[PDB]
Amino acid sequence: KETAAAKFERQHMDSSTSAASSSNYCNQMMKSRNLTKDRCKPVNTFVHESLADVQAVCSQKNVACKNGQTNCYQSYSTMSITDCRETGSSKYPNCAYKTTQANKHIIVACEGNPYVPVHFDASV
Repeated sequence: KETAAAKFERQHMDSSTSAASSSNYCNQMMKSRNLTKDRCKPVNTFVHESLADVQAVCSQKNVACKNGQTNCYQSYSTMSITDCRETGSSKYPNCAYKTTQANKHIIVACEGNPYVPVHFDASV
């Protein structure tokens, strides 16, 4: 089955662009990454950084996750991200999203050996 680490890459990483380039970014990416196959995922964030820089967050500032777990880490630097949020016209299978650009610190949960991101917790 797909590993948690691979699922994080598929759901959250987009090293191929520096920022969202149009209002359609989320619509296209949510579909292409298979995030709308079974239902419209309501929210998602994409990170426009190298994979190595995001993996490195697991060695940065340890913080509590939103749900209280203690395997979360906050990046020391801000990163280029895109927030995708379902719009009012979204209706499966025609899932529709608003694209918002941001530059924020990321918080991820890490697991494993090698110890890598498996969950995107928040941006701050």
